[PDB]
Amino acid sequence: QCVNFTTRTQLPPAYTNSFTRGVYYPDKVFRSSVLHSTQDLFLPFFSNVTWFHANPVLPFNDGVYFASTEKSNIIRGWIFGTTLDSKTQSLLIVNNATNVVIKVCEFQFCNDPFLGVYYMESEFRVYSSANNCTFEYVSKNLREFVFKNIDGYFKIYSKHTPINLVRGLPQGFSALEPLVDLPIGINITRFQTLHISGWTAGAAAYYVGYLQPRTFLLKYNENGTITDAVDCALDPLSETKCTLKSFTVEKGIYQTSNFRVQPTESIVRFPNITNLCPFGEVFNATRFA
Amino acid sequence: LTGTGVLTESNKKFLPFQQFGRDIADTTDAVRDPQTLEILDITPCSFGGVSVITPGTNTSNQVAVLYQGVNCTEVPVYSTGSNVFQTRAGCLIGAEHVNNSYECDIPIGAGICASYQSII
Amino acid sequence: LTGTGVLTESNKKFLPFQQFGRDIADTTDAVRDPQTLEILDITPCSFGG
Amino acid sequence: FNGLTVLPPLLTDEMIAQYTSALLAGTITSGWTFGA
Amino acid sequence: AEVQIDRLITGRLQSLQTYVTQQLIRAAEIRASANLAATKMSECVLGQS
Amino acid sequence: AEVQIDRLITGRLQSLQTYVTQQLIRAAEIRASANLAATKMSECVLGQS
Amino acid sequence: CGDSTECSNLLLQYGSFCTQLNRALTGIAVEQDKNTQEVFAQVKQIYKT
Ligand SMILES: *[C@@H]1O[C@H](CO)[C@@H](O[C@@H]2O[C@H](CO)[C@@H](O)[C@H](O)[C@H]2NC(C)=O)[C@H](O)[C@H]1NC(C)=O
Ligand SMILES: *[C@@H]1O[C@H](CO)[C@@H](O[C@@H]2O[C@H](CO)[C@@H](O)[C@H](O)[C@H]2NC(C)=O)[C@H](O)[C@H]1NC(C)=O
Ligand SMILES: *[C@@H]1O[C@H](CO)[C@@H](O[C@@H]2O[C@H](CO)[C@@H](O)[C@H](O)[C@H]2NC(C)=O)[C@H](O)[C@H]1NC(C)=O
Ligand SMILES: *[C@@H]1O[C@H](CO)[C@@H](O[C@@H]2O[C@H](CO)[C@@H](O)[C@H](O)[C@H]2NC(C)=O)[C@H](O)[C@H]1NC(C)=O
Ligand SMILES: *[C@@H]1O[C@H](CO)[C@@H](O[C@@H]2O[C@H](CO)[C@@H](O)[C@H](O)[C@H]2NC(C)=O)[C@H](O)[C@H]1NC(C)=O
Ligand SMILES: *[C@@H]1O[C@H](CO)[C@@H](O)[C@H](O)[C@H]1NC(C)=O
Ligand SMILES: *[C@@H]1O[C@H](CO)[C@@H](O)[C@H](O)[C@H]1NC(C)=O
Ligand SMILES: *[C@@H]1O[C@H](CO)[C@@H](O)[C@H](O)[C@H]1NC(C)=O
Ligand SMILES: *[C@@H]1O[C@H](CO)[C@@H](O)[C@H](O)[C@H]1NC(C)=O
Ligand SMILES: *[C@@H]1O[C@H](CO)[C@@H](O)[C@H](O)[C@H]1NC(C)=O
Ligand SMILES: *[C@@H]1O[C@H](CO)[C@@H](O)[C@H](O)[C@H]1NC(C)=O
Repeated sequence: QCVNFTTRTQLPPAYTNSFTRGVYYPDKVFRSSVLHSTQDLFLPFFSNVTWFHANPVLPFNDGVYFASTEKSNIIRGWIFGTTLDSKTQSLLIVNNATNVVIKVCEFQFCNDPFLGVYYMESEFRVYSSANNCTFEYVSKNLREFVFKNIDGYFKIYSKHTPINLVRGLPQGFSALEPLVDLPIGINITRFQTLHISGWTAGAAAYYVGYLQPRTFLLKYNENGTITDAVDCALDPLSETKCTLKSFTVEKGIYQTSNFRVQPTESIVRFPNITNLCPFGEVFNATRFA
Repeated sequence: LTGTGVLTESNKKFLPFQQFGRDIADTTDAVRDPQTLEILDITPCSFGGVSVITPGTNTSNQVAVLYQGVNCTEVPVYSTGSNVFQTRAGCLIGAEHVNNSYECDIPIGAGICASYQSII
Repeated sequence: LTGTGVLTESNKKFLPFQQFGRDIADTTDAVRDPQTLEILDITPCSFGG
Repeated sequence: FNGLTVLPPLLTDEMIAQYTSALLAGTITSGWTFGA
Repeated sequence: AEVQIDRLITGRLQSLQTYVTQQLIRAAEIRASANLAATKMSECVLGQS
Repeated sequence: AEVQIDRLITGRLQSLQTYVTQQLIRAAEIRASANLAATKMSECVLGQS
Repeated sequence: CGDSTECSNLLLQYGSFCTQLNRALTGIAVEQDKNTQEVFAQVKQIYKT
């Protein structure tokens, strides 16, 4: 139950420094006043984010740091999958006052999928067809999220933080806690955000990012809450902190690593050509027998 | 004769029947090309450790990078940084030479050492 | 969490999502019982020459 | 070289020669009093 | 091929460890000699023994 | 399981042997330092050097 | 390993053997520099005849 639309709200992607956001608890083990050096898929420090403002389709790749700013519970829906149709199993997430709503199966998404709100709200017309499936699950302000999918496990972390500055991302640190886990795996390649309500919304600023494998250095406090993190492969200073496993470094000289000049091309040779076979007489004989 | 390195111009002499020389412990050191019958030589392309000279995390957060025992011709994020300097110890990137004389704070090597004022 | 030792009472506080703590070199030092959800402790029973 | 490297000494031979020359001139002119 | 590389790694690790140990022993000997030389410099050069 | 445990035993034996050797070297150096300290105590404290 | 990927992966699971080797060699080098400095730098100024 959906139609097309006219006002293509296409806006160019602005850019802004990512700063030091996107740190989550990797393991559910308690630790106290230690610096456990770990490597994992993170959001590298000091990148820039594909800021958006109809809503485009984006690739999944490894992961996504889908942050979002909002006032009074704006963003609701999420669509994930490979082909985003009834041919391949798709995934749908709806967040609301309670924790999480999850449906996992093939749907029929049109060019204008939106949940719709009625003004006491009751409307559901994102797709049209739902053939069969098994798993469903039930349970000013910046709402940070993370969407990982590793070895048949889908993981969602979260955090909520009040903000006061209008535009830029905060210059602060806040770790992410594990919220939802699913023992289901699909080769997801794309995802899309859902639109709320014809629709009338242009001020929906949701940032996007990407995760890469690298190594960090987390610091746990006495209560086991991550309060600091140091990237390793960023600059010739953080490498010293990584290799010393300390946050303060004394005056001196420390050996970090070593480099090697890499090969460029190949010049494979062979002995100079000599002693051509006498095929000229055979192929240009006066008379064949 | 598989191998990696750089092929400069050699000035040795082969008797008319050899094909390639070597020096000690079975390491190739010269090859005569199979086509023009001239002798080149092989030198493996350089490697080496790196080191970081920092004046103290509390005092500052800018560092100088030392590439040990490497010619300052093919160094390459600190590809340029500050004024690149060459010394017997290696290529020093991020500090500028000073033609005065002080005491020694952080022994660098080969008769030179650095300190904090920038980094000299 | 297979392991041997003596189980005592502790005062360490776990955030609502951890299960078991550790101190250093991957050595379990605490555990939360999966039924009453309290912070126990672990110490291997003594040895010596 | 096969991954093994030799690092230069911190003091060059010229500076060592300078140390020895200073020591020897001091003991020629001052005696032992310059050690205290 | 993995097993063959295991053999090579074990042999080369053994050789490297032996080399390091010999280096340590000879370094201890050289340090003893250097201490003796420092004592001789402090006692015979800077004064009459 | 015999082969796997043999690999574990060999690795741990190698590590333990290296640790013991390092301990022996450090003990020798410390003993040299202790002899020097005893000499200093017996020569400067108990008389004018 | 000598510029290979499989060898690096195989050696990775052998624990941390390289770190203490480099530590020992670095200690040796620092000891050499200390030896030379303490043997020769017995004076403060630089005299001239
Ligand atoms: C229900 O839909 C699912 C999704 O297409 C179908 O289940 C697939 O069945 C094939 C054949 O056994 C498996 O290889 C796939 O892994 C299954 N996928 C999923 C997501 O279950 C199934 O055929 C459909 N019908 C029924 C009755 O289950
Ligand atoms: C770690 O959590 C504990 C558990 O509450 C905190 O302990 C008390 O917390 C209250 C609440 O702020 C304080 O009024 C008490 O003074 C705390 N007592 C002690 C002995 O700490 C503790 O404050 C937390 N640690 C940090 C750094 O916030
Ligand atoms: C391979 O051998 C051929 C024939 O012996 C060489 O060809 C001659 O090379 C000389 C030197 O450059 C020239 O002056 C002649 O004009 C060439 N003649 C012919 C028919 O090619 C050839 O040079 C050798 N290969 C190389 C790389 O030198
Ligand atoms: C670093 O490499 C350059 C060349 O890549 C060396 O410069 C050469 O020096 C020799 C001898 O002085 C000259 O015959 C060449 O003509 C120079 N080549 C160039 C391109 O300038 C330089 O000497 C090397 N550095 C060191 C310390 O050896
Ligand atoms: C675990 O199941 C048992 C089954 O009764 C309950 O545990 C305790 O039950 C007694 C009643 O016999 C209560 O007085 C206690 O308060 C219960 N303890 C706790 C920690 O709840 C209870 O239903 C279950 N406990 C849970 C889920 O925490
Ligand atoms: C980051 O910023 C640079 C320059 O500001 C810009 O050219 C680039 O498109 C931005 N995004 C990425 C992913 O580099
Ligand atoms: C939120 O979703 C949950 C799960 O579907 C549901 O039980 C709850 O009533 C919903 N609340 C609101 C306010 O929509
Ligand atoms: C993911 O791709 C692999 C390719 O080998 C395939 O075997 C698997 O069934 C795919 N899984 C899904 C959920 O499409
Ligand atoms: C045979 O002669 C023709 C005529 O010139 C020529 O094109 C061809 O290359 C010759 N082939 C051989 C094998 O001699
Ligand atoms: C560290 O640096 C700060 C500022 O330069 C200085 O105030 C402080 O005394 C320093 N600490 C030490 C231990 O040198
Ligand atoms: C090096 O010494 C020369 C004198 O020959 C002087 O002109 C130059 O300024 C000195 N270099 C620096 C960086 O001061």
